[PDB]
Amino acid sequence: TVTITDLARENVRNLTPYQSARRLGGNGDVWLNANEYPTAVEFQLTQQTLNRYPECQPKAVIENYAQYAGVKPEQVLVSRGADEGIELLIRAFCEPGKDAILYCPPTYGMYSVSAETIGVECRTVPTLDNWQLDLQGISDKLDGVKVVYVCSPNNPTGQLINPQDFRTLLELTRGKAIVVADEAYIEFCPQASLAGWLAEYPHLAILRTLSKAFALAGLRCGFTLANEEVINLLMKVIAPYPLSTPVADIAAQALSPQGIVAMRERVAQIIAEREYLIAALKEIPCVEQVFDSETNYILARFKASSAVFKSLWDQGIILRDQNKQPSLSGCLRITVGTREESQRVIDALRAEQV
Amino acid sequence: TVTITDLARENVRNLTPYQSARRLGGNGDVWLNANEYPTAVEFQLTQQTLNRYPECQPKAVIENYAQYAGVKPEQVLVSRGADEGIELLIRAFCEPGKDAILYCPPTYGMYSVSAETIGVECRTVPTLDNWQLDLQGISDKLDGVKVVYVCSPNNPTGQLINPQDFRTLLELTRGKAIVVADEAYIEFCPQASLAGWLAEYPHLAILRTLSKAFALAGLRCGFTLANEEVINLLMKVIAPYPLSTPVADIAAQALSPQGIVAMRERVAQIIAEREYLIAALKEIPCVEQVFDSETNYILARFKASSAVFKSLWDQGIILRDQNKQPSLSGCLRITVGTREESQRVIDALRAEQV
Ligand SMILES: *Cc1c(COP(=O)(O)O)cnc(C)c1O
Ligand SMILES: *Cc1c(COP(=O)(O)O)cnc(C)c1O
Repeated sequence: TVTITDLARENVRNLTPYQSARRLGGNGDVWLNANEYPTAVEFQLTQQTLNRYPECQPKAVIENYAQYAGVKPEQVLVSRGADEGIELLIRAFCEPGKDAILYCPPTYGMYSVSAETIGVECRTVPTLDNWQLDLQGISDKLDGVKVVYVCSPNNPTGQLINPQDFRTLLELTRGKAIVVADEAYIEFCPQASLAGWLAEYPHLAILRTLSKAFALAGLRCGFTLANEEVINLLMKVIAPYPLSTPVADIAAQALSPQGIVAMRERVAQIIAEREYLIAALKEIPCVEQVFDSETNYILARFKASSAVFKSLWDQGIILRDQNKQPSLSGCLRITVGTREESQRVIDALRAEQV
Repeated sequence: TVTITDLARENVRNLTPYQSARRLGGNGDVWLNANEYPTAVEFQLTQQTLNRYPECQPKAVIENYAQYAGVKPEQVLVSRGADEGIELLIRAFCEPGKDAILYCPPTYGMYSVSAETIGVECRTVPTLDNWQLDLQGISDKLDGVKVVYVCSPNNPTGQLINPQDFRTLLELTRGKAIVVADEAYIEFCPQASLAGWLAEYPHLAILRTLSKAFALAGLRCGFTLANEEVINLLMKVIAPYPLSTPVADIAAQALSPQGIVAMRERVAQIIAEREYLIAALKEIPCVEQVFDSETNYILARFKASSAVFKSLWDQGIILRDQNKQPSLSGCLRITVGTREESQRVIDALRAEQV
């Protein structure tokens, strides 16, 4: 007798699906756990052509994004969020059971999830104490590695990776592996993007998204920026129609010049609010340390983090626990929402302090 | 010196991407090449929550579909079209380089495309002369096979697969492989669905879509119907957020009771129009034979098919060439559109006849 489960691939039977969920519908009122823009930006459909298939790579979207990012349109690929971008890279360059990817914890969990689901070895090299790259460590473990992911600014720690070190990492991987800079949060520190580096690195790829600064996580729309050769290789493994018409429709609107202007005003907003929360947190008794941030979230180390986490959780204030992340013992990640929401966190944290 | 291309997986470098495209914007006026409903059905967004991530499996969608299909909600999975459903199945049960899938040409090209892109052997067993299953042939080639795809009604031939043979196929794969019935066109012959067979076959999976009868190809929304055990296994390999909010929003509307009522009226419409075109075609001189259809498209064998195809193509009448499909030499697939469109085809075909 054979069960359906016995027919499933070994790795599929043993893996643990990504822990993104942690809901409590109608239970909590303050959501600061997913790094989402705190307020809804409305968009209405303009293309009533739903009976016809869309273009594999909607032209308006690709062009509007290329324009915004300062790259050529043939250097842009649009997918169902950065999540799909992460997948495509592995799908195109990593031979299952032979090649490996490499990332440096503590960082985003999707790199690992995709490789493990697909069947590609996950090589890890923890970042240093300040979360910068352990360059020497990476140099000793590139054998068999085809793709290297590096998040900058990094989630959940918040800091930018030393560009000087990216230079080094790019040199170590030249002719050996693709380096993928996850710039999910680059909108908050646009001047640190590596997008202008494409002309000197044929193996550099960049992940972008509309789920954060752009306040359109609901659209599940993201992009990959890379040289022609890389984009075309990725186009060979992508689904024929990855983007729905309604998403292409509104994404193109969100990327219009006026759209870009509003996105930037949302950024200035979050940055000013972030600096407020950062200043206040450091003064709260139960707060041991607040780490610098170039994003829309703050990592802080608390006294009895689990107790604090649970207390605020029961009060409708949902944060993201980082307690099990390597080196982040006692840390919680706080998303930057509105002034009201930041005040809720502050007032709740002040109620602890034992 | 190593090129980026040298870093790509071997199979990725050698594969040929699916041939779905064949556009000529503003050149042709009659589109009958993609099996799309001929007329746009409008839908407007109702959920302005785009700044927040959606549910991995939108509850309204899953439930409305389960209700429509007559199955339990825990037996339903929603994805970015049947295309993603096809992928998920392979991703969960086929070990790259070890297991294989099996399909029977001439049929849908995505099964092969996904397996080849992922790295899974494609086993083939052509259907008999009348396109029914070569049961004996399949029985001799199941070793190493984990997933079997069978399209019914079949694309591009149009006929339903003998249910009696599905019984046989399901018995041959019991405890060895998952049988996937692609019911992309079952809406046009709903009584032939295998959806009610779930209770007796733990390895049966069914592909469904909103791109055809439902006239919402633009939404890139599809489903997989299977027993709990199978759905849960597929849920372990699916992307965290496969459906965008706008798609979940409108798909749920399209699946409301009133939505179902309209879908069925679209079906009756296409069926009546199909029978018209079928009757007329058979009388046209350049038409050698018209094959029976239980879908929204007709396969017909022509005299000098390539010449006919090109002639109509230059007149703005776009059909789908099947000339390179195994056993379909001289056949073109005609999608059923409006009465006007059918008349255009008829009048154009009558202009040939040499
Ligand atoms: C949120 C986030 C993303 C975005 O993914 P999408 O699929 O585009 O929603 C990517 N990377 C990191 C590190 C993130 O935190
Ligand atoms: C059109 C079609 C589909 C539908 O795919 P979607 O991704 O849901 O648009 C599936 N199977 C066959 C055989 C088809 O012809």
